[PDB]
Amino acid sequence: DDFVAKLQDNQRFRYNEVMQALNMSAALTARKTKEFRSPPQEQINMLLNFKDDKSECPCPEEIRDQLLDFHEDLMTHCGIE
Amino acid sequence: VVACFRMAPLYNLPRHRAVNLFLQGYEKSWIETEEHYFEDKLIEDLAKPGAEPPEEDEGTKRVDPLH
Repeated sequence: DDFVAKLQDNQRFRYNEVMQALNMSAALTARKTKEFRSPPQEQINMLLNFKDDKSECPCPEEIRDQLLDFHEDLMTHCGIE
Repeated sequence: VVACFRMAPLYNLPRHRAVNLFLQGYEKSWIETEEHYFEDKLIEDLAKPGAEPPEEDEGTKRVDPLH
């Protein structure tokens, strides 16, 4: 609940930062709006690329260090360590 | 393409409708892509006769759990 709420707020903030900055470059805006043009399942599949270090997800690092901390506790609970 | 820009992102979907997508995306992204190597230890522990000769069997070698 908290993770999606923080991610949903960030996805609206990162949409506003493009919708009030689209007149700098139309072509760059057309490339930054592919996230919002993509289907909702694909959006959350690409926003969940915190793992490894390819790091194509535009999610902030402070939200990144929340799932990355929950996932360690989940494996501590599961005994995988 | 105006509609293409305006399909509702996840920030417009209801909270539960996005939690239900997170539950199924997190799986494939992290849980399904998580690797841990226990095969060489499980088989090593399953082929060990655990104190069987000390155990009062007074008979032939009992088959190990792997057997």
